[PDB]
Amino acid sequence: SSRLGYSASFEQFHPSDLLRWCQLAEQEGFDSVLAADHFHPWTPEQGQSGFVWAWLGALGATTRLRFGTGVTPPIGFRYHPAIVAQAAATLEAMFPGRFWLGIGAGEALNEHIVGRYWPEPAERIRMLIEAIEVIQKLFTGKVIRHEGVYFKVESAKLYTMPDVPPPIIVGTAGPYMAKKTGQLCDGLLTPGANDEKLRLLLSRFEEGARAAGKDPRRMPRMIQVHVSWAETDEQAIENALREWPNGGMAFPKGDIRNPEDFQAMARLVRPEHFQGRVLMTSDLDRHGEFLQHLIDLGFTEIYVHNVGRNQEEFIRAYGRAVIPHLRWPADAPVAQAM
Amino acid sequence: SSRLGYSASFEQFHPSDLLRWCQLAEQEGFDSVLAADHFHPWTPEQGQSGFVWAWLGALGATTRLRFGTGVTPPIGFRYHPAIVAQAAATLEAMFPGRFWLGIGAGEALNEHIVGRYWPEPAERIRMLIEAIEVIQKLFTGKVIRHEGVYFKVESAKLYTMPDVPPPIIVGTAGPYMAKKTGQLCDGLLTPGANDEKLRLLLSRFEEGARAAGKDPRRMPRMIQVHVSWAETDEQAIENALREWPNGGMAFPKGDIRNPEDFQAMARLVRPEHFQGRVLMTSDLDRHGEFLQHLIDLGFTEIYVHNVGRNQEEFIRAYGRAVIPHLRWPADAPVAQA
Amino acid sequence: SSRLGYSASFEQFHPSDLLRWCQLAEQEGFDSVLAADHFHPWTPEQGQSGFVWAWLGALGATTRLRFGTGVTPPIGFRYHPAIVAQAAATLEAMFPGRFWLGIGAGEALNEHIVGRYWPEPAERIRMLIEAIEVIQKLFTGKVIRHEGVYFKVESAKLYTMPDVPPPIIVGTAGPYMAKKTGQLCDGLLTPGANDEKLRLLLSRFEEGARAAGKDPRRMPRMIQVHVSWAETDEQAIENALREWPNGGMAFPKGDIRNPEDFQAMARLVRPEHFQGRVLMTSDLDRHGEFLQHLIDLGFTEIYVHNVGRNQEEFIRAYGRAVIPHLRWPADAPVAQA
Amino acid sequence: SSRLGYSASFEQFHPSDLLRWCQLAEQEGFDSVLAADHFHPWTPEQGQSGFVWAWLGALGATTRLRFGTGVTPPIGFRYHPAIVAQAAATLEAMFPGRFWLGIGAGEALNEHIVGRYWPEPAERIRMLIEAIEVIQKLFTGKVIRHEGVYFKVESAKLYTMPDVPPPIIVGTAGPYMAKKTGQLCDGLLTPGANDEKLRLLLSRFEEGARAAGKDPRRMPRMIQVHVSWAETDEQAIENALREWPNGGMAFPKGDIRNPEDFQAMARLVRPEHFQGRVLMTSDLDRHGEFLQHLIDLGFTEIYVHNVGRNQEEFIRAYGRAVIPHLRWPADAPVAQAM
Amino acid sequence: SSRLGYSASFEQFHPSDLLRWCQLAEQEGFDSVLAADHFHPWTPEQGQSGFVWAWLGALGATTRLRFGTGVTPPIGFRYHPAIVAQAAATLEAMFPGRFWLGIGAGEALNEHIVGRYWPEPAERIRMLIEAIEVIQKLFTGKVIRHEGVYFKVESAKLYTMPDVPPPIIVGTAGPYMAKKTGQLCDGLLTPGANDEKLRLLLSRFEEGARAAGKDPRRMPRMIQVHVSWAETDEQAIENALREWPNGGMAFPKGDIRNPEDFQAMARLVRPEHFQGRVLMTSDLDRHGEFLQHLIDLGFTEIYVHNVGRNQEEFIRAYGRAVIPHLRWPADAPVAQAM
Amino acid sequence: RGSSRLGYSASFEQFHPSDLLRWCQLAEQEGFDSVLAADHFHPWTPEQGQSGFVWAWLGALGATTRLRFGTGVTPPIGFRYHPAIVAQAAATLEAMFPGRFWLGIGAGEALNEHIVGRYWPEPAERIRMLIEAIEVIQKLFTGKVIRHEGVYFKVESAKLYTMPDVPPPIIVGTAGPYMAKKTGQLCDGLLTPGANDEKLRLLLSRFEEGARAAGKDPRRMPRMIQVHVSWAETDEQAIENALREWPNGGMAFPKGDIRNPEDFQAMARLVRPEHFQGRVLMTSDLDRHGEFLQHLIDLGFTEIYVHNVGRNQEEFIRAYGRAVIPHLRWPADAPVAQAM
Ligand SMILES: O=P(O)(O)OC[C@H]1O[C@@H](O)[C@H](O)[C@@H](O)[C@@H]1O
Repeated sequence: SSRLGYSASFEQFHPSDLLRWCQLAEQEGFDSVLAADHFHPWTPEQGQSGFVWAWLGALGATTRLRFGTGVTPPIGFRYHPAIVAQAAATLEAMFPGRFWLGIGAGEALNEHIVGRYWPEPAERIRMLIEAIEVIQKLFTGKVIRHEGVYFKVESAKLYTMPDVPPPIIVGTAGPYMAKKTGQLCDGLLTPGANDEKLRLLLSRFEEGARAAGKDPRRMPRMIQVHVSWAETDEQAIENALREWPNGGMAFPKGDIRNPEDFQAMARLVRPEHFQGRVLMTSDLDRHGEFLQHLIDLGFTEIYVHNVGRNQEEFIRAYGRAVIPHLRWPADAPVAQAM
Repeated sequence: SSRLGYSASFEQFHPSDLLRWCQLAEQEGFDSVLAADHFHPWTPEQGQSGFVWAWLGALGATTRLRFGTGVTPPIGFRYHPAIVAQAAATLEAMFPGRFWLGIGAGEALNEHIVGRYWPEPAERIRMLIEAIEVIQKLFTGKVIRHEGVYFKVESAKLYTMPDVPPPIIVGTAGPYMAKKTGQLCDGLLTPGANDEKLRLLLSRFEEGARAAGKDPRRMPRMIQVHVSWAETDEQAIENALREWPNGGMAFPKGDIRNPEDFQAMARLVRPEHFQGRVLMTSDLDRHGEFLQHLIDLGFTEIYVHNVGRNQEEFIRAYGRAVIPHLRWPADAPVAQA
Repeated sequence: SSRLGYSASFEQFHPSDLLRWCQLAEQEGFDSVLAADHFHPWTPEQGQSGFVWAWLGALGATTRLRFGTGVTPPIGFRYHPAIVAQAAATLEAMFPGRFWLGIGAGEALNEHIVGRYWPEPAERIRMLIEAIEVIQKLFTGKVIRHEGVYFKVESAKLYTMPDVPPPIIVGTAGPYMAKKTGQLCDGLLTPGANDEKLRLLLSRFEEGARAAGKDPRRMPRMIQVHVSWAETDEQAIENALREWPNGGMAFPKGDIRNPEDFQAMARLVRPEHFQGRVLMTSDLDRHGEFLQHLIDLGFTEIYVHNVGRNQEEFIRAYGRAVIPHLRWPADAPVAQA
Repeated sequence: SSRLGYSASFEQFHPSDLLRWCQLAEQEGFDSVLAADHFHPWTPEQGQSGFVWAWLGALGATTRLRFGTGVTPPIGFRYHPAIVAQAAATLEAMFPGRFWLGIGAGEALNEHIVGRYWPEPAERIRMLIEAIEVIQKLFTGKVIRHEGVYFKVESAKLYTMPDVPPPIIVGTAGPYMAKKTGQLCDGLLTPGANDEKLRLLLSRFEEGARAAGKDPRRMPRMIQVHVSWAETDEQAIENALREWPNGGMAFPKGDIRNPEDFQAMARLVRPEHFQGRVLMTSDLDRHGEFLQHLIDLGFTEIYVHNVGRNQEEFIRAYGRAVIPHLRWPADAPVAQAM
Repeated sequence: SSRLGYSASFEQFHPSDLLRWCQLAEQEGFDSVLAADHFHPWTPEQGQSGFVWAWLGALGATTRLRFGTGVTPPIGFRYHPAIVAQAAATLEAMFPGRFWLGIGAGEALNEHIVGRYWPEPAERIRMLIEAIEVIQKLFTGKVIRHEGVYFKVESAKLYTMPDVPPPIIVGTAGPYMAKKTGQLCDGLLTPGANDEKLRLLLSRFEEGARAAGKDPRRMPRMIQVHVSWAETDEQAIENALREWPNGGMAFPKGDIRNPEDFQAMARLVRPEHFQGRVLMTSDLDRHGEFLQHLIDLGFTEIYVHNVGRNQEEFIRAYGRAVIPHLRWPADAPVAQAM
Repeated sequence: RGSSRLGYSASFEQFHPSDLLRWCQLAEQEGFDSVLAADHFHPWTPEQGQSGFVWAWLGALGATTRLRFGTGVTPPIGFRYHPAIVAQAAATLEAMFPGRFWLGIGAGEALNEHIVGRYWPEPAERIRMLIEAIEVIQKLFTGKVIRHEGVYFKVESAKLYTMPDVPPPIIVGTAGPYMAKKTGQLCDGLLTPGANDEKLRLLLSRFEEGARAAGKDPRRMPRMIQVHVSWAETDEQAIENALREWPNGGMAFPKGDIRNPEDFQAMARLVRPEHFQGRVLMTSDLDRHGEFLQHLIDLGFTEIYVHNVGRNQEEFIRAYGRAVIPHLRWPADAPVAQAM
């Protein structure tokens, strides 16, 4: 009954290291992995961005963990929705019961490389909704055709399909899209934020599901949190500043194109700016209470990203002192196929 | 030192089965895998098309085999060249010395799903050449920008990079592109064909490499062949007809959009149409001689696709009776960093 | 009252020869001509493709035959619908009561030359339906404007107009478009196919007409058939293989771009593949029964394409032994204003 | 040896009437026909615009006259250059030695119907030059490919071909294009204008041919003139005003879209505006002198458009009183295939 | 209470001269200015085309006159509608109660320079209607987004705004657009035309306003007239021919691209062609009666363009002999913010 | 030693155009000789709260003062403004106010250009657009009928009939070394923002090199700098004014991709006084203002445009007029942005 999610930070860590650490996380009581889908890190100092789809095959073949993208933008910049659909179907077919397809509206940091018009957030939401339609049609396993405002799909069929499709999870912090997620998709993924914002997103998601005749109590509500654990408070604070200054950027970041841009913006970030966004302490009891609070709000899964380079030590510390003491409701839905 | 390539047919086989069979192939003396990059099978009866990039991670993590795409079209339909570059760099970074990036001009069967203008072959070659430029720029590990006829890349850098890039291998049967492959890339992959055509492609590749100041003797020349082994000749023939009628289609196939189109065309295919394209026999000595002949022509790697559903039996038969008796030149270059 | 249509194969025959043969066909009891609108032949061995619109003027001025395009794609590749409308209006104005405008969704073989995105069949049907709208608006003889998904027409008027427009005939083998043809157009043209498929197309056409308040009994139902007559059965078979291998290609052909593509595919075609698609016999009684059967199914016009180069001999043989013995219903509607 | 060209005005006359009149013109000593390629007449009162390509087949099959388009715009509005090439090849294949392909930059009056950007004249000239390239490639009878600024041609071949291609004649009044015509094409077609302008165009054409190593003395120099003959001078003048007011519009007309536009502009036209553009007289001796002058300038063919509805009477009058008295140089090149 | 509008002809006059003449016009009893928004003059002989938006700032800062564009095409060739909105808001904010935004469907003469597809009039009307929507949204002073057939506006707000927006006046001679003007906008501007045409436009405008629940009696109905005053009738006639031949072109002019085109067309214009379009006389009593007649038809403002170069003399003559004797209804609505 | 002078920077982001007009008139009385006017559609932040249409305002400035003035800067690269229209506007202003207008142009910011809903290129690509726009403007400035077809712009037969005898100078506003060089090569003068000595020297050097390689004499070409200051009655008020009014001054990072005032507003919450060093001088001490400006002259800038960030514009103008402008020492020969 004990469990917790590990957040695999492709922005920071070589994929070989992430693979080994996920294997260790499994040994230490973590039950699932959230894997970023980036082309670029936020900053050069972070220094990585593996191709997540290849890595997920390695994870799948060497562990029994559940895993998902957190998140892929299937809106036709880096990735056409038909390709995301095929990738998701292949992973679930190879590792049945284990994959969840996390999708979102994307950031310029990754999508700008293809040199196309970058729509405002509200327009990208419309793109995401159409992409969901494409993915769901392909997941039926029939020959489908699609023509909408944003995507054209000629006769296409997924021949390699699991018995049951992986759930589609939307990663968003927008009330509007949270409602739509409940209506159109299988579950919600959101970032750490204050109680008021989390409650609003949960409520919107529930309302959307209910208006579509669905039972939201059986739908995953997932949160991705950023923490900094280290041997001292001082090191935890320093790790957050050095490794994750984007965590202290409480402003919309979806239009910023270059790691060098975030790098220059990072020079403004101070410890104060991380409050409510990154917990920075050596006290593992406080980590436990922070996570428990989120369960109590109604989150059914938590994916934890430790911002420090001390991943192995973090994993062992959480395995020993945090995960065993988390109290999950017994019936709580988890992101996996019916 | 004994070795052979296994061709993993995503058109036909569930990725889980391919994974298990590659693991077995490794045990049985195969040293490398060629993996098709399809969205659709040629026919419904073939019945599969896994996303190769995810599968390759599984292969990498559970074997020590070399492996490559055979081939990916990085020309902006299913895949933007920058993404292919990133995928290749990630695989090589995770499995250093093991990945080779096979690329080609693509087929409508897979690319048509995105609903865009499909250029004639010669134009797609020009697209492929520009894509090679994009991939090579990204492989430098610097922040690069690119603006050409076909692709626009804004400031982009591969942060996750091996110390040394994987080789770029072009899959082609065109004399022109074979020459360009020698000039611009690291090695050649071509399908089975008669001696005259293979010699021409090898010669063009060599000429291209030499004119660019490279030594072609150190560059891989790879061939992908289709065979049908079974317990009897009769079963081998039947397997080819049922599973791989596209093997008997000696005509350009790059414009045909649907599995149902090939399926209807398959009704015309007869055993005669496979001669020189698919060896169909139970006689493993004849398999051995066929493969040895290709080595003798100057191919440094062979990837074998058995068309039958009897993959496990084929792998064990080749491991016992074929692979140990193949004679490779000792210095032969292999597709690796 | 005795009659039959002659199919003028622009893919195979020099326009001067077609002109002379149509003149002969008229003398021999044929009453109408169906003229292909191609840019390319299916194969180099066929070896021709005259511009049909110019030829039709010559036909019109030297015979009293009815004639139509079988068929023109007015969907904006080779031809903008406004130009097809003008051409049709001019022909009917010059030869009143004689022209019928046959249109269809087109094939890549002809349309690919302009280098544009080639939509799937269902999308091309939507283009065809919009083109019909454009043609019909122009046929009103008023100044019209049009803005739809596929076509934009600025203020345009046909000043040169017959008193009554030529009928619009759709050439299709699709149930959906057959229904739409009944709804939106004046008549149906379909290729030879088995009885079940022909009955379905007729039924769909009738349903479409009835739902639009039209009487389908007064609307032409036309079929184009391919035959091979020669002095012996053996020559008839050889003629079909050599001249019309596309007749033995029972698969969708609308995406294939080049004569050389069909030429390579032709190497697979055998006599068996022509059954139900091309009647191959020297026995003129069997030709008669085959055609009579189609009349009995409810076709009101038949256009016969003899695949052999023996056009003159075919015309004389049909004139002597086939046409006089065909029994047409007395009331049967014919494609004319 | 006696001859003259008849100009078939599709803007004014039903194609059936034009066919009969061309047959008569042949009987009366005319040897060739120039056929306008319009979609619209200049004015509603003109009232026609047959599809020339169909009509030319009828002309070809019922006469022995030479004939040409005067002119077709093969620049991708109404007509793609590959289709013009095929049409020209078919006509010449059916009627060898008789067809000449007249081409030009086109007018909005006809091209605007397809609803596309209408370039300035100089840009349309660049389009015409590229179209010439396409037509010439196709006329080789090989499989050709083309990719330029304006046209894309995928693997294309003319299987139906004459032994020798029809000549390409450019219709232009521009000095620059006249030079290019000499360089790239087989002959020049120009409208009636004052002596100075005609001499300049001839000179430019000659220079272009010479710089390309060609002999301009063997290349056709063709002029299309508008006349008004009738039983009295007064009727001839009235006929010009009523039927051909565009003849009195000495200004660029290539951008004007609608017959109704020209119709409204026609209300301003007066007899004076036709001087040098339309000869208006009943005196057939003066018709003779006018035409002879153009021969003397160096034109090797003249195509005469009588603006009046009295086509039959005009044809018979010219046949009796004008054509027999015209003196052509014995060697003069005529627009027809080598 | 006495008043009249002065029409500032940017096609003809250097902006510095227009500025001085407007200052004089104010002294002489004119109360408002209509300023053309051109890039090109109709003819080279006219010889000018200042950027009106810059000039209007000079006018605003050195007079107390009302003023408006007559008219700007906000349909995305020279000008994006968002920019017109901003310009209008700035002028009204700087000169409250004084600016009116006159808009129209534009002419190729000015818009063709940007090298884009030029739609037929009816299509340009649809563009104008969408532009009106954009301008009105921006005039609310909120952050707005817009996506229609012709224009895309991302999050945009006018921070510099008057308390009350300037009125939107449509310049048109089309019955359809006149009705739409009443429905969607604040007032009508039309050119001089015969009584029947003016009555139809007024009636259409009124009907449109009434069907939208508005009171047309409180909405401006403005007319722009062209006159030629000079010391003699003969000079007045000559001035019209030389300076304003476009005034004698009673035909659609919206597709003609170049000053040189109009210049060549001008050679056809004769005095007769100006009847109802340009009053040509030295008799100032007849000027008075002509203007009074238009008031009597129901026009609430008249903008007078003297076609001659004798602007100063015209202004003084009108100030002395015409303006004091015009009788305006006391109630009459004038183009200015509520 | 030249006559006394200084440029006033008119901040359309912050101030109602009517206020700017009155303040420029006062600035003229107080010894300022030229105006730099921002060409924005949006302010950086809602708190700044304005964005008048500069082109209309410039007519009012021209007609009510004798000051020189320029756009600082207009992006003539076809988002808000087609280059042909900028050319016409510039020609009209110079024709109306000969000897007084300078056309300042640049690569633009998303903040203003994004409203038209188009692809926003990276800086280097926008530079290529700017270079083509310069070509278009210069062709139009010849006064002939011109045609243009390039990668970014198509101009059909177009002519400026309303033209000064001599065209206004084209000044490029840039902080990029590459474009600074191009400015020297292709244009008449350079405008750059306040920055450290190293960056300013690089831009000046690039500009000079570009001019020299094109056969021009850079000693006769304007080198202009726009600086942001905060003067107030106390240091404390000067600091507060900078934080409240001009937090973008403390954003030492590329800002050209950020679309919304609300985006900058949220980013502003991170800005602290430290972040303004070298970017905004914050002091009540007018002697220190004097030394700061003099230093820039000494580096080789021939014109300085001063933006006081505070709402105390009138007081700033009077203080500078009394205590700063009279004591600035300009080289006697120094070239100023104006037509030949
Ligand atoms: O809350 P923010 O700053 O928008 O971050 C959203 C998420 O963005 C994703 O790209 C990252 O992988 C996550 O680590 C991060 O939490």
